[PDB]
Amino acid sequence: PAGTGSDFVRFTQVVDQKTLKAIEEARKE
Amino acid sequence: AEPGIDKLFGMVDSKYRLTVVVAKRAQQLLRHGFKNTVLEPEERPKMQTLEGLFDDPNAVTWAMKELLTGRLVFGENLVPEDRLQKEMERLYP
Amino acid sequence: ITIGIDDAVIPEEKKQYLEEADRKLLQIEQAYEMGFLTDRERYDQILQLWTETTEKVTQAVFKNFEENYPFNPLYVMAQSGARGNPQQIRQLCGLRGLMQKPSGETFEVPVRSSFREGLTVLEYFISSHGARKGGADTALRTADSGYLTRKLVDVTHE
Amino acid sequence: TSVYIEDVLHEFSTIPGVKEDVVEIILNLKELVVRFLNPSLQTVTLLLKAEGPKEVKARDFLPVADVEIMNPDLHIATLEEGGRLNMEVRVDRGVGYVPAEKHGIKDRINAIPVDAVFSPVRRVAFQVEDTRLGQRTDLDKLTLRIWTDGSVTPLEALNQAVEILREHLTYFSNPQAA
Amino acid sequence: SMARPVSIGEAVGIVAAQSIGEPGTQLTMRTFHTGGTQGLPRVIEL
Amino acid sequence: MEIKRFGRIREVIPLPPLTEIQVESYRRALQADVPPEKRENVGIQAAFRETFPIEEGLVLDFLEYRLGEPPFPQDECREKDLTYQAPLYARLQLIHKDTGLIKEDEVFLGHIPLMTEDGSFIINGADRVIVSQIHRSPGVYFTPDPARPGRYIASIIPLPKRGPWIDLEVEPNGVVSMKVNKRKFPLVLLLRVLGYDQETLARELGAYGELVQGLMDESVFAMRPEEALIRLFTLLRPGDPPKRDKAVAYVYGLIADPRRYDLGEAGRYKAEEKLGIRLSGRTLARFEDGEFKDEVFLPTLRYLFALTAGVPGHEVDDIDHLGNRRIRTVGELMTDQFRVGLARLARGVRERMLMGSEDSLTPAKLVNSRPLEAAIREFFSRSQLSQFKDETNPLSSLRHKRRISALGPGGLTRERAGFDVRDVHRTHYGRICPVETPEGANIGLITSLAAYARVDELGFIRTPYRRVVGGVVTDEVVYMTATEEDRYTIAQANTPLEGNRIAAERVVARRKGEPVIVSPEEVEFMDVSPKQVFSVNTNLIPFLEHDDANRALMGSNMQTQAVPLIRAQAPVVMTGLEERVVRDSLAALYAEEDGEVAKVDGNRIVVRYEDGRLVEYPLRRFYRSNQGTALDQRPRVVVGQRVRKGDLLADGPASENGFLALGQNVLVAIMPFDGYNFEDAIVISEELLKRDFYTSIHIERYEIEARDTKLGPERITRDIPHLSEAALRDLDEEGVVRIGAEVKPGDILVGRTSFKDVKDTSLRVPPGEGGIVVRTVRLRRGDPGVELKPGVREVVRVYVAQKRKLQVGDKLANRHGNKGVVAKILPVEDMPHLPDGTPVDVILNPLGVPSRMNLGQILETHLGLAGYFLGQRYISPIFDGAKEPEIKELLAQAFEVYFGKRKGEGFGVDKREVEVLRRAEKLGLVTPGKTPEEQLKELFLQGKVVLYDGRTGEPIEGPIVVGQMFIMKLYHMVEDKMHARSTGPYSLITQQPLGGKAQFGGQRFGEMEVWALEAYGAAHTLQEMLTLKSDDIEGRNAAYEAIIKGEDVPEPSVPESFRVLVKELQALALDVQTLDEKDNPVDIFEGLASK
Amino acid sequence: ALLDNGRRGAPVTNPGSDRPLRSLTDILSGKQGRFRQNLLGKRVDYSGRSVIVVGPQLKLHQCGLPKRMALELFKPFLLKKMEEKGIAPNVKAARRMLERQRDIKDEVWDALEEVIHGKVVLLNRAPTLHRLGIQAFQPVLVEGQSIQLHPLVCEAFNADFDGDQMAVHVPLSSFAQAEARIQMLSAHNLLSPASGEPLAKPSRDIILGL
DNA sequence: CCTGCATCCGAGAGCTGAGAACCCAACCAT
DNA sequence: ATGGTTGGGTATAATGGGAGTCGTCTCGGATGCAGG
Ligand SMILES: Nc1nc2c(ncn2[C@@H]2O[C@H](COP(=O)(O)OP(=O)(O)OP(=O)(O)OP(=O)(O)OC[C@H]3O[C@@H](n4cnc5c(N)ncnc54)[C@H](O)[C@@H]3O)[C@@H](O)[C@H]2O)c(=O)[nH]1
Ligand SMILES: Nc1ccn([C@@H]2O[C@H](COP(=O)(O)CP(=O)(O)OP(=O)(O)O)[C@@H](O)[C@H]2O)c(=O)n1
Ligand SMILES: [Mg+2]
Ligand SMILES: [Mg+2]
Ligand SMILES: [Mg+2]
Repeated sequence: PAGTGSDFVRFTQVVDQKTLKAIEEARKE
Repeated sequence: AEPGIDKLFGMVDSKYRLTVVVAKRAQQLLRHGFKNTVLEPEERPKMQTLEGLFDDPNAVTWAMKELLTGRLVFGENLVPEDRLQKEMERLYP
Repeated sequence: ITIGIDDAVIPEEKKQYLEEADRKLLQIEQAYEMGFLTDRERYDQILQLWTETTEKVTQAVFKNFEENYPFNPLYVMAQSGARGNPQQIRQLCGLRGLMQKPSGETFEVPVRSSFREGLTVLEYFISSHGARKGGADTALRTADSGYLTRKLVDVTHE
Repeated sequence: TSVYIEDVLHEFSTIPGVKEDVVEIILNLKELVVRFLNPSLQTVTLLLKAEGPKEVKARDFLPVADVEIMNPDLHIATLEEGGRLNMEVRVDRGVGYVPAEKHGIKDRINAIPVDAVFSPVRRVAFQVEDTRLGQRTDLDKLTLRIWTDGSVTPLEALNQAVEILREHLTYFSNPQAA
Repeated sequence: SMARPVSIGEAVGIVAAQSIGEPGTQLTMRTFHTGGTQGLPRVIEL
Repeated sequence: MEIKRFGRIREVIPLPPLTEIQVESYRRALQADVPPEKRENVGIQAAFRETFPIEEGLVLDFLEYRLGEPPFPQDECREKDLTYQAPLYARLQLIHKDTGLIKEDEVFLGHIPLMTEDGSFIINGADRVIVSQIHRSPGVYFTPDPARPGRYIASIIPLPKRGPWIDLEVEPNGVVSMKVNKRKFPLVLLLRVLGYDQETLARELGAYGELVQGLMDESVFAMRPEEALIRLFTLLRPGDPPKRDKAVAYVYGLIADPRRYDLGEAGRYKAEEKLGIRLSGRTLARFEDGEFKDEVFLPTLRYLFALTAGVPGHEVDDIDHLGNRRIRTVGELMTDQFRVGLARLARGVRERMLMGSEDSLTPAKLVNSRPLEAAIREFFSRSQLSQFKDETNPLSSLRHKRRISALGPGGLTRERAGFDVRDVHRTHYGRICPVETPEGANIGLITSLAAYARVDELGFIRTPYRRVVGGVVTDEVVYMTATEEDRYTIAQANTPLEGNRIAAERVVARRKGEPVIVSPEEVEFMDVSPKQVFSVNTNLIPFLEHDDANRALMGSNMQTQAVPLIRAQAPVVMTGLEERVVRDSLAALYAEEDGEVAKVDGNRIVVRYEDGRLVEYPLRRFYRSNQGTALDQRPRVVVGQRVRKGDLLADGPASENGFLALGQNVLVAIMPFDGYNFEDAIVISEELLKRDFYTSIHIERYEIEARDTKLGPERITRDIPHLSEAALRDLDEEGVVRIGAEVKPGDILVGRTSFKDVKDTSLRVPPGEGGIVVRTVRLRRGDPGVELKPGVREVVRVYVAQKRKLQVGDKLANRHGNKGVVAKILPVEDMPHLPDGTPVDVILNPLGVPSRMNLGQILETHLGLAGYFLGQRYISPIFDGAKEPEIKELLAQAFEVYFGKRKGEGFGVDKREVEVLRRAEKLGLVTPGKTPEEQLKELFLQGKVVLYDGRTGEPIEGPIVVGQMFIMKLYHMVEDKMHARSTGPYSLITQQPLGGKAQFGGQRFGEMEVWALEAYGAAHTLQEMLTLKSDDIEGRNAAYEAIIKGEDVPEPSVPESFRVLVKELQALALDVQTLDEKDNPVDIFEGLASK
Repeated sequence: ALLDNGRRGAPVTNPGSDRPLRSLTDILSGKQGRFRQNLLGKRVDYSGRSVIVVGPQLKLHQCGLPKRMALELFKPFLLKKMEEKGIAPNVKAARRMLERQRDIKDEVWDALEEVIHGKVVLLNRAPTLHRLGIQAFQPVLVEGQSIQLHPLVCEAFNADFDGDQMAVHVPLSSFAQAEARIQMLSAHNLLSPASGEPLAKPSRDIILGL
């Protein structure tokens, strides 16, 4: 539980702009 | 030193968060065969061999360069992981 | 940059500094041979005289280096921080000084020769005590320090 | 560049009737100076056959056309009564220093490759002295001193060096854009 | 090591232990020169 | 080259034989060649005389022993893996007490290993050395009480494992109490057993005051000595019935039995000299007429009381004084083990005597010899003092034979030894070298005998001194112990003399180790030579007086690790001891008598002596030493040459014309070079490699065995399935590689097939190894002298040789403690060169000098420059040799040669030389107002020359120290250390990678590496190290498959070591259970352990 | 004796020896026990060691790695690369080719150069007194058998060149490589964690020349 | 009855590399 | 049906063992002893 294994940082997500919008387009439905 | 390391260190509140983001982006790039990149062909990392210039096979370099471009969004609870994975398969077979 | 035997410049004042010391010693012996001094005080005065003489020799060596040979290799190395400290330079040029017996007490006669002049057999054997003691110090204290580091890791790892 | 000795399988052995072992014999042979009279010639194989008791030198090599030994007095081996020496020595042209593990030249199965030091120049010095010419002062006078082993004369080596330097200076004549 | 505020998640206990222990291993009472309650024992006592 | 030698001290006596500490000791212990009637009572004869006679009636009495001839020679023992030994026979007599029937028999008791001529042993085919052990001498000692000032403690100490230490102390109540076997009890009862009355104690101890009054006790005294004996027994053995005879036997065995208690001869001498008495035997008390009589107890009580009362003439004892510490050599240790074996033999003999028909009992039948072989073999194979002999070079073996160890059985422990026993004592002067000791945890515990020192018959080291009478130094030499040395005033060896009279009013001297200044009349003895203060290795360092002791230690140790070279040279500057070193190592060959050389060969020399007797010396050629170095002897004579007695015939390894040759003389420049000599790194020229300088030969031995298995025997053969002839090329028709074949990693050496219908179990070249096959040995069952292990049909050995050149990563060192790895090999045109075109060979960084304080290398470099231009070599003895003015004169001659060479040919001073001279004029190195030639000579006399840079041709802006240096190649070579592993064998239990390069193991990631990874916050890297790379079996399998298929490595699992921990905790009846977030059990065993 | 040998009285020993038998507690505890020898530290795969020499021409983020060392350390990636190319038809053939020294060719070295592009390795010198005893470097393939070390990291490693040896480790996954390149790279660690003062700084010859 | 004060026992003590009775008869296994 | 393996028997009288270990030093807790 330290560094990259810390709960403060290890759940971070990363995604581009293309995928992010269409995931909302699915939620917008 | 890695190029633009100060910029990357300043883009996050914790350096370990930067490491996590870079590693996850590299995994995403490796899974889809570099088809999901946000780099345009002229910014693609290149490697020099006897045969000629080719794409850089190292995914961590790709992820770091993409983070420099600033077209990637990172944070907490952005998208449920299952939906992200399904969409990643659908967009990139 | 190079090192030759002549680069360990021996100041002239050192000789004077020794001869003057050989004066004071006589006085001390007289002050003990007639009765105005005990044994402990005589030992302490001899030791203090020799340590002050060693300090004077060190000062003379470095003053000579600064005034006459500012580009001397040993002086340049010591001043720039590349290698060496004043004590080692003095041992090379001026004199080694007092040595300690294995029990921990100082000898009465010092090593008045530098490493350039060459030591005698007796002086070499006298210094062997301190050399061996330093080696043993390293060997048997590094373990205690490593133990302390492990204890600190097991108390602060969380 | 290569040596073959009869009834000898490797370099770490001895020959009966011979004072020196193979390692020392090869060390002696590395000092042999051979002059090729024909520029087109690339390799030669010298044959030596001797029987004790004698002092085998470089002059005992069998004569070969267009090949000269510049140091015939070089001592090779000492043989006692009953000792025999049968050698085939392969000598090549080349440049620089090539270790045996690099070229690995063997003619027969039992041949021993030898480290090759091809350079015929032993020593080079040059001296710059003060000179002048009328009103000009602080001018240079250059003196090159060359010691070779006799296979190539100092003048020939100097000419080849000048040719090499000129050829390398030629290379600055084809600009390319980056 | 970075001249900036510490990042959340840094294992500062291990860093502190190493920082205290490293100088004691070598430079405390390295080669001593025989020339003309203290040191490590005092630190361990404390 | 002409040899010039310095020094004015003339040595009266030569060095003693340097290996006599081993050879003489073992000869005295064995006494093999002495006729039995004149054998002394030492050695194994003493063991026989002490164990015998055996009484229990029947009596067995010892008469004599003899040693037969060895069954096999030394070379056969080395080749066939046998022990070089001699059979031991004992002549015994069985005697009936009443009948007088005599049965005489010669009994075979077994084999005793034989020491070779050089002083080593051949045990199971391996060369071994027994290291001498230093320990506290037996006797009576008096020490201050640490708890209570003014009180003293008396100690009686016997030989190790030959009795208990006995303590005497005056308690605060005044009652004297003696501790034995951890039992305080009053000594008065023992005094009563010894037969002492009130009056006797009062008369003998009346002077000393109240201590005797406090000792007195009437209750003990009123009793008879028998009652005191029983009371003592029941106090010492609570619970045991107090039988009179049982108590008598116990007390007799405790202090009075010569077969159990034994103060040595040294202990007897110490007791006699300390207590001022004469001892009848070697035990504390005598048993005669059914009564005990005292020998030591009253004198030690008297000394203790007189010490406590402050009577003059009684002092405390220094525990580390060399008069109180003694040396057990190989002979004494072997004799002790022999005595233990003889005790077992006698015990078995008594057991068999008390059994069986007395009429059918013969001497041969009673003796079972097996425990004797057990003891001797265990000593010579398993004792820590028995060590694998170090034979990197002859000096290595010579150093190993003169080692003194405080460790071993009955010695100190490495981890708990304090400063007191590791310190240089003042009595070490002339007996133990103060310099040569190993750095690390063994500092001060392993030391070396001084050059002139000799261990006496009692085990005390003695050193020689010249007798001086009336201020006149004589040639009489007296060898003295530390105790005898303490009584005199001893002058230094460098005391100036005119003829042999002390020509100095003030003389530096030692009195009990204290330096003093005395008048010549007060001088009693003089040192023989400075050489006697240091060991053999330290005596080979020229200008030692200009070196710091630590770097002198480093150089003395590193001289042992030097590797023999094919073109080895003796040093340009020597101390004058190399010839004796090479002679005493038995490495070279010398003429026995005057004669003429008849035959010279690479492996044989026939010499015709004046007596018409022809002697043939075979030459040892290309023999693998214990450390892999090749030792060969090369002839140095021709047919018809006249040889006098002692003349050299053949050079041994690391020898040049009878001088020790551990390295090469190279031209060095002391200057920085582009950072390639950064922090002790070394830069060398390719020209060294061109002339085969620093080239060594090394031999490796590979073993394979064909044995018997239950599923079918293994067979060495050429017929192996499933390989092409490209892998089968070099193996001969018997399946063994042919001599002369070059082998590379992966090549087959010996082919072997094992039943599975057969599979390949051949012997191949390990990675990073190879060379030329030079030897092959095949041993089968049944050949004479071969003793194979059961089940093993045959063994094949292959010896493969390599010729190693100097490469980047190899370690070089000089004799003054400067060491470094080669970091760059430059081409000849890039090296700095002299104005005449001569390039240097080595560039050394000056930054290693100022802090290490080893100025001897600089003076050696100056003298080497002088010798290089004058073409001569120098002998410079330590502390008495070349000084600066002599070196300046030699350099003046060298400069006249060096500049006349350039002047005769018509050359002046170079322009670059003029610019360097102007810069040096700024630096203050040359005096302004002189011609360029004068200033060049000025620089030369300081050991500096103008040097040109090979890259540019411009000079270095300052003059540079240039000269000849002797540098050796060390056995630490990068070829033997480079190792890497991807995957390989795993351990049986922990399922973790194996360790070591030989096992193709992996590096250990220990606790501190884990701490570093944690401090970096690299959680995932650490988890990979813990699981995917070490002991997560499914994890590592999946990781390898994923990498081979191009995917990313999967998530790790629980390591197998944790499962092992859980299983071992269950074995201790502890329920360790892993729980989930709801405290429900989680099965980490996948269900394989659930019923 | 089974649970805790050598606690009360004489420990149980095997006949013919004086060595005490190793009980369960002896297995569990001590410097040689399970906890300290197999759980808090392990031997690992993909590791090597060699002598170090000065690398004055290297950059701060680079280390000189021997060619054969790199061949053994990156063997699985190399097998994948050669199978992808036409060097070998399949992985087994590539392994058979790489198991014999004389069976190695020229193109495999180019494949190896392709494999390690951008990757880093971990260099470690014992004793690891602080965290800067392990550092990440980009490997430059060199000839010979010695690791080449940058002059400016020697003070952090407390390393010199009189016989020192170092260990090399290869982080495998993307996470491990990212951690090594971002957090443990030598060029990213210039100040001391203990004092905040520069630790990678000119020393010895560099100071002398300046 | 409390307290302090020697006394005894147990648990530590850096990292990496390498190195000795014999015989006779019944009885399961394969 | 054979070896290999296992159980039983011996009769003058015998009646409590034997190696060993003495050169660490501190530190902390448990404890028995002395005083009041
Ligand atoms: N962490 C660490 N680093 C060390 C150590 N000691 C040296 N270094 C480094 O190594 C450089 C060269 O040091 P050295 O110039 O001293 O050379 P060396 O390799 O140590 O060899 P030796 O001179 O000891 O020769 P040997 O024949 O006696 O070696 C055989 C005998 O040595 C001892 N021994 C040999 N090898 C090792 C080793 N790896 N570890 C521990 N003991 C070793 C041992 O007792 C063995 O039984 C130094 O600068 C340091 O960076 C150490 O203790 N720990
Ligand atoms: N047991 C050991 C012995 C050594 N080492 C390591 O080796 C280095 C050099 O010790 P060293 O004695 O080889 C030389 P150094 O003190 O630097 O030399 P100088 O004063 O003569 O110039 C130490 O600083 C430790 O990092 C270790 O970890 N464990
Ligand atoms: Mg060492
Ligand atoms: Mg070092
Ligand atoms: Mg250093």
